[PDB]
Amino acid sequence: WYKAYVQKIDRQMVLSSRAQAPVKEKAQEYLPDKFVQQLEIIGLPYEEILGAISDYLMASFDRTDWAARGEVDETSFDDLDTALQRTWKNKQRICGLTHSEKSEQDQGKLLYFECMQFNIPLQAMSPPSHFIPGCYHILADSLAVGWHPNYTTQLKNKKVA
Amino acid sequence: MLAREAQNIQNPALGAALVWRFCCGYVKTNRVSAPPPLPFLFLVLPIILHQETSEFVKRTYKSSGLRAFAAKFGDSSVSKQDLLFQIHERSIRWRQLSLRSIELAVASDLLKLQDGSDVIPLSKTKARGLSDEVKTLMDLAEKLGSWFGELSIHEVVTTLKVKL
Amino acid sequence: MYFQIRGIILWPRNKNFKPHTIRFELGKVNVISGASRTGKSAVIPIIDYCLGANTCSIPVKTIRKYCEWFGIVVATEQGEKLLARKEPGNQRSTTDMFVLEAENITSIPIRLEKNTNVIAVKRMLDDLANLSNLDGRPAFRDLAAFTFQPQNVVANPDVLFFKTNTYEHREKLRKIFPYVLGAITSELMAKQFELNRIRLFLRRKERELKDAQDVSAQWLADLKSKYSEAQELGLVPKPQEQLSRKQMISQLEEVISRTDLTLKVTVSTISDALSELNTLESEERLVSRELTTMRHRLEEMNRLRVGMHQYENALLMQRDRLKISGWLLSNTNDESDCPMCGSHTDSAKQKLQALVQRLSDVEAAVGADAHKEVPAAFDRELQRVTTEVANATERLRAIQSRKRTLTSRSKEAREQQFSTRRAERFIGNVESALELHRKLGSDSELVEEVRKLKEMVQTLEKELREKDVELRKNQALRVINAQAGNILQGLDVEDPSAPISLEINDLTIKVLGDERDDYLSEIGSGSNWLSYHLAILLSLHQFYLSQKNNPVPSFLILDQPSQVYFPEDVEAVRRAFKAMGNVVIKEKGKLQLIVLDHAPREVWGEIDGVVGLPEWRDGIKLVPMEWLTGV
Amino acid sequence: MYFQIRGIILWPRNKNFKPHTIRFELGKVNVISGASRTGKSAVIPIIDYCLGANTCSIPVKTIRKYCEWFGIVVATEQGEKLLARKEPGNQRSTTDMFVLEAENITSIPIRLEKNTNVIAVKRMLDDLANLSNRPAFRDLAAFTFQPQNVVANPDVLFFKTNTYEHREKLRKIFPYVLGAITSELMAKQFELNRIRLFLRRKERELKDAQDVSAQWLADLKSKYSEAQELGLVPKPQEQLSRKQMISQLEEVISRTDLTLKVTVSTISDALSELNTLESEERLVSRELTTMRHRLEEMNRLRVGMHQYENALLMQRDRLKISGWLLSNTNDESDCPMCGSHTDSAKQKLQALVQRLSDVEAAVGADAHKEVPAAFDRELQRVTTEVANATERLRAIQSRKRTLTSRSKEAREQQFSTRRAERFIGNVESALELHRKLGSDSELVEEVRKLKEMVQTLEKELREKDVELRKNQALRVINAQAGNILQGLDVEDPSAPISLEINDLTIKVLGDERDDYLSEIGSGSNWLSYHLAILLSLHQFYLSQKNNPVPSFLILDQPSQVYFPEDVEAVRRAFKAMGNVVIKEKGKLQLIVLDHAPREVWGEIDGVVGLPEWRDGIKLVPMEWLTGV
Repeated sequence: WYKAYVQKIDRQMVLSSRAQAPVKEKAQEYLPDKFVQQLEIIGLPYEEILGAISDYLMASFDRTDWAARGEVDETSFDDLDTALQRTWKNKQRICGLTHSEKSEQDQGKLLYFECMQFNIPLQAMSPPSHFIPGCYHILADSLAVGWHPNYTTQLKNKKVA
Repeated sequence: MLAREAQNIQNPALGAALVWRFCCGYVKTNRVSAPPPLPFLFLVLPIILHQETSEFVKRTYKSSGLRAFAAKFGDSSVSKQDLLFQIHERSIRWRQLSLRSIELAVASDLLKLQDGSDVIPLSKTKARGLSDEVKTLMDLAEKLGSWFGELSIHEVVTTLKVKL
Repeated sequence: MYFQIRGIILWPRNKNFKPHTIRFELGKVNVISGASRTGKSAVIPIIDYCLGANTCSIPVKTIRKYCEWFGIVVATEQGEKLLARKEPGNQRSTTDMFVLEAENITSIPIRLEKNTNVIAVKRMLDDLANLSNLDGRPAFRDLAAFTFQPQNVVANPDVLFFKTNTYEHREKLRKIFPYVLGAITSELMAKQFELNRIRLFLRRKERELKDAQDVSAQWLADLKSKYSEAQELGLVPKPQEQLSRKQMISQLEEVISRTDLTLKVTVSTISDALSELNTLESEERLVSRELTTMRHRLEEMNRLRVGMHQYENALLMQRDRLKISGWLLSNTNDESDCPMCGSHTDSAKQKLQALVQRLSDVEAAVGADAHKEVPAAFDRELQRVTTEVANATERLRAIQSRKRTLTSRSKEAREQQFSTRRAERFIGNVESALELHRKLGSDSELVEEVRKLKEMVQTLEKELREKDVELRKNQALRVINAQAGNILQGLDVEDPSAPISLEINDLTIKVLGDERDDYLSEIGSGSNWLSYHLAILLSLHQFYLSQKNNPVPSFLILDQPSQVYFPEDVEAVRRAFKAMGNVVIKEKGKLQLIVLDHAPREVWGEIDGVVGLPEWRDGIKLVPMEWLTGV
Repeated sequence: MYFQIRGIILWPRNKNFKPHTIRFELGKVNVISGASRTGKSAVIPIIDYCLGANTCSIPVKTIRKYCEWFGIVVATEQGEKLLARKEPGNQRSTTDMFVLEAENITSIPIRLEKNTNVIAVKRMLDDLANLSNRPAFRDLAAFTFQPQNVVANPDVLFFKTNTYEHREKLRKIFPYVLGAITSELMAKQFELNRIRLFLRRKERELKDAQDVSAQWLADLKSKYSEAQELGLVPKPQEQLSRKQMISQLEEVISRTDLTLKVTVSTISDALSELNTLESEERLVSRELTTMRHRLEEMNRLRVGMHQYENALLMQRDRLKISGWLLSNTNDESDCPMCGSHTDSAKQKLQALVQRLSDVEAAVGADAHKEVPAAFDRELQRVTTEVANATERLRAIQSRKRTLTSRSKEAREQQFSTRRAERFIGNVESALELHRKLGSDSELVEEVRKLKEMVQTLEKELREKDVELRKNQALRVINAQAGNILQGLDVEDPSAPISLEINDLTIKVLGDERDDYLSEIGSGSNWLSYHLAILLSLHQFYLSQKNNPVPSFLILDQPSQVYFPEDVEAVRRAFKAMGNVVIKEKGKLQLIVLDHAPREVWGEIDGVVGLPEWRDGIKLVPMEWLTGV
């Protein structure tokens, strides 16, 4: 009655307090960011959401550091971005074709768990485990990729909600 | 999204200050106080905004000359003769960034681009409130300019193995 | 290697006169008619001192008193370089040096100041010679033996190369010849190093693979008794048909995969303790779930704690690089004009506005209290998770204690525990064995690694054996001998038609007489010793010039060659100088000779390729008499 | 060793006349005048041939033309021996010789016949030296002969040192002749050196074998950590090695009754280890990326290296600021920089481009030559650390995966008191391989054995004694030479001299710099130095017991630096030679082939010269030369 509510508010505070630019619309209120919302659309457990948050933060720090060492420049990331976009399109099409019969949230779980495991081409580099997930989460935060074929409609429903 | 960090960490509003300090340090030790040639301006950031070379510039102190800085790369105990050649490639890679830095430098009345492929630096301006970290890149740029001043074009080109 | 001397320079100690310069000519025989006095020449000491000698051999009586700095000018593949050294003065040696470079030096500074030290110049020369790479390679100074013929070596039949009077020097030169001949090269050294490393790797890989194969095979042999034991234990429902390795193995994996084993104990009959034991077992199975979940939550919570701090640091590291755009705002002028032509243009203002806006956003994001609230909640939840884990562990302890007491009381409980323990450990052993057998399959990487390493060893062996260091040397010496013979056909010797050989280990010549082979020590008169020396050294320098990247500097100094004669004899000396000229002209400016001699102008006057000017006189006279009288 | 030459004997080629004979006084300087430049150098060829030289060089033109059998009579401690050789003339050398021995051989056979071969006489001589059947008799010919090329030569000191093998042998002999080291110890030292170089190799092989790969360390560490989490073993305050881990695991397995004691601390420790693994992984991955990119750029530059031309120089593109500017300019904007649009901007851009291109052309005129570059050292090093770091990264990842996966479904049931058994059922199987890896005993025993043999041999030889004795002997020889030099004519008769063995020469200790004999002129001084050193050495060899060097010396034209005042200098050297001979009770014999006037010598003590002993063509009797 009280421990559940304090737990839920602590969860909201922990999950939703940061972004590239804290939006004043989501400053006094704790609306989850786009990527965490896209995760909650399929209803992943809580600890998986925490893992995703950590991946996103660590990837941001790594990109900052690599830029601040002069090892990377602007043009480096564009090929990676377009490769991610093209790969996600192909895998989205394949997942839709193969398992159209399953419940929609099941399709979301599927795509979410296949897109991350597959490797992605890039330069002479050794990306640690927690890099590609963070880039995917940044892309999701921009609504360029999604974990649901009609994630956009559910997202309008949520903003209305 | 995938470039915000880089764009913030390598903004031309810092390259402008670095080039300003480089010119102000080059004129001081020039034999006839002539400001530097235009091409050498492209070699400031590709050396100061790369850690492995900035450390070399930081170690050998002022009275060592450019020759010692160049020689440190080939030392047996260090064995980094490949970075010397990569300086030129990296300088090629960053043409636009240095170009924008120069633009901001002149447009702010820090350098006057004469119609002679030359850039007169300006005095009577000082910043304040900067961070400690950049407050070392500035002095490194000044020292590098002073080193460039004492020599001529051919000697510098041979020492840094640049191709202009 | 193209490396020649253009001139020598002296700076008077008294600061009232210009420096004195003696200019040689590139690509010709530079006959300095001098040394006409007792004592030694003043040129060789200066050249040796300027190239980083450890001691000053300059005449202190009549030169070191009048000048303060010495220097030489060298033409190299990188242009012209002026090297200078300060006069030692009151100490036998000094290290101050001055260095200058250009396309073509034309102005000599009046005042010199220290620029570098001797070690730096040695490093520079080594780099210029390609002798800074990975016995093998010498240093620059060790090459002197090929470019200098002192007075007591130029017609001496028991010594052929400068600096071969001590054991150490002889061994050094003997080790060096293989590199200069072009037999050894840097790439071969690198290939040898790599091949050694690959072999060392492959050894260990094969060793470990063999051990693992033994261990797996001996167990796959006992597979059958293992399967019979499994049927006895009842874990495997005993079949009665014949089975191959595949069937027994498969059955073992299905047994392993089950969520529980097939307990071969009836359930229709239940004792007092059986139900209690089963209930306790199920309760422990339940508590395991909660404990695992708590573990997962705690792990993820810690990982998030780390990520948050890293992002915090990134923000400040990002703000401190943008801050300066704020200062650049205060110096920009009210007007807005083009950088190139001054035309009205506000682009820079927009750039600075965008940057200051980004700085403002980042600074807002760094708000302290808004973020400092989150750690409070985070800590509030960490303690809860920890306490819950503690309670779960306490319950586990209590259940374990109850199980221990119960199994201690009765007897059938102990037997059941024994059966379960035996079955579990058997299953675990089979699990590990099957895993290790999976790792060592035909397609396992542990096999392809060894196969590819073997292939690499094969290829590297083939490459290193394709070009040997002995045949190169033997093929190199033949052309040197032939060229030496061709040169010798023109000079004066007792038997011009007898070919010669150069002995690498002996460090001398060997004349292949028809009846017998005679070392140079046993041939009479100096007119022959001089001829042999000339032929050998000229042929060597021709060879070094006809090959790429060799480190031998392309100049040669001959001190007093004609002393064998009294300085009938005109014809012989004329022929010597003529042969020198022919060899030097044939090299088209790539080879320089510097000769100090007394022979008058009538023996080398009208020879092509030979030049000598009367102003070069050395020893004392090179010091202008003005300085000799002023000081 | 008492050994001296008493006489020379010849037989005619035609066996129709009695043999000829020449005899020297024993124990006295023997001066043999003759006719210079007349082939008078026959004594040395005869002696060298008689003592078993591998090739004959006796004058075929004058002496061998009339004689076919030669020989010499030498008085040794075993008695007196006549050694004779045959000269068929159709071959360079022959194996046939004749030997005779007695207490004193006065009789001379009129005819000779095969009585001994070269190998036999060489064995006899080597035995006579009391050597071990390594030194030899011929090898000692560097202390007796002094040809015309060496007697006053400032470069060469000892005969037979021009090639490499000969000086190598002589440098090995000196320690034996000086009496520093006995025969047996030289044999022992060779074995000691061989074992010394072998033991280090074997130790290196031991060290190489003891290492183990990555994933096999990872498996053991993972298993131990899992066992620790359950509470079976205590926390190790210090990092353990494979031995400790395996021992502790074996102890755990053998326990009769397990008792899980999982507790918050144990769980927390595993997570802390996981965090450390995360940090290490990120660090190593960044470093590996840096090395890999560096290597890629180096390889691209090499591609520009070899495919351009065989020479070690690159092909590379230029910066071309002006060309790049004018290329980036499009019709939509007149300013690459600001994006403006104005004809005046176009003209200014063109002017600036032209000026910058002029500067570029000037510098290119300056810089036309090629740009060679060799960076093999960096390439090899980088290729090394790439693998060395890849291995460690793989190990870290493998270790981390298990820790992290012990929170998924795989461990919903592991914390129970039942399935823990299966874990043991793996550990005791796994060790079956881990005990087998990274261990060996045979190499350890071999290393210990070799070390003990090394210690034994080192204790036996005691290599300090040889150095001490050698130094003392050299001191004695130098002192004697310095004392002898006082009686001769040199530039500075006070400066002490030293003998250098490894260099095989002399060193005159100057006021500030010590000078080799090579870099000193005044050719007459070299003769004095040679005489001093050689006579001192021969006086030393008699001062010992059982020395191999024969006690006689031969000099050829010592006076050639004084073309035949000079008459005052030559006599000094001759009388010093005589004094040294007299001071040795006739144990030492010198032979001199010289052509100075008889008035220079003869009146001194110990010197002898007879009107006969004429050599050259006059060596042959006048009775012959017609019918022989």
